[PDB]
Amino acid sequence: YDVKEALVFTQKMAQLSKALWKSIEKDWQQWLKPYDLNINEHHILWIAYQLNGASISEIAKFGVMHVSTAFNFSKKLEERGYLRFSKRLNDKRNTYVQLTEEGTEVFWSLLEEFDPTRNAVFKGSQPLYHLFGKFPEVAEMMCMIRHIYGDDFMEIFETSLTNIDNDFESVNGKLKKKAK
Amino acid sequence: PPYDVKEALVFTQKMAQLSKALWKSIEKDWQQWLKPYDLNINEHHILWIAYQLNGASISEIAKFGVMHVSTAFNFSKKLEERGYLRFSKRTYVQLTEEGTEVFWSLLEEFDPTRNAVFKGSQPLYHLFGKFPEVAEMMCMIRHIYGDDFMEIFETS
Repeated sequence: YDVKEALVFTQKMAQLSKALWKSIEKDWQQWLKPYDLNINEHHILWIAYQLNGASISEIAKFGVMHVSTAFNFSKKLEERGYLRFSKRLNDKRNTYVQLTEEGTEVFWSLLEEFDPTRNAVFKGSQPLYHLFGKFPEVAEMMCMIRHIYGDDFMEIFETSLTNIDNDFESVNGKLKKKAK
Repeated sequence: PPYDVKEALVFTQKMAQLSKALWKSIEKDWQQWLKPYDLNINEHHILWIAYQLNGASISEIAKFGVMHVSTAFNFSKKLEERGYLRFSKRTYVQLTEEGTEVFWSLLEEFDPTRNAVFKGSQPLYHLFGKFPEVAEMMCMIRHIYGDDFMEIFETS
């Protein structure tokens, strides 16, 4: 490698990457502000929703947070009444976490407030969607993440929509809980 | 119907996830690079910007550093109290002699084999003979942040 080419590249990725995440983070915290949840809490709820219960280990992995952060925030969610801890006989090693009825309700309620026209990443990708007929695949970015984080990490994408498709309908560009 | 709102959601959460993963990895590598110097990422970024631009206003630092203007002021002020930056008027912020030296030292220690994104991107490099353009990503960033923000890249 040319070390000057390597520098240009890594500084380009750092800048693009800070710009993208800060933008998403800001929209995500706006979304959550009426609920007094932070982003990590919502992410924990999301992971337990998507996987039908999740271990602290899966939450740390898929939430891109340390195990202790996953535990700490799950504990806070438990105190809030939004999560409960269980322990699966089949798996003595792990602590699992599951949505309570209150947590599930807050989760559905957040999804019903989801408005893509208020999301800068969605708006930012509309010219590409119109040109290509689909959302951008960002395949180079995905390739890099798969190489840094491994194949395991990537599997979260496969089930991204399973539960949501059965729980919600689209009416007027918004999600609405349907009778499942 | 333009988009399915379900597809929009899926896309949105895919972007959040990839984007957090990519930034956490860069952030972690960038903190290690800065450990011997006891500089914040935001402080290095301010130094970088003042250097690229040959002096920078607090609001240019906020914009190109992707920071609230308050944070940019706070960290510029820390850097000044370190002797790395000086406040001046043509108010703007300029590297001192010491700040320039620290900036240079850091660049001399830059080692791409310790950068996860650099290594994660070798298969692509080996396949295409160049670093990935990530042109979809760049295009989204241009639409969110504007053309003025993107000029910072045209300082290769």
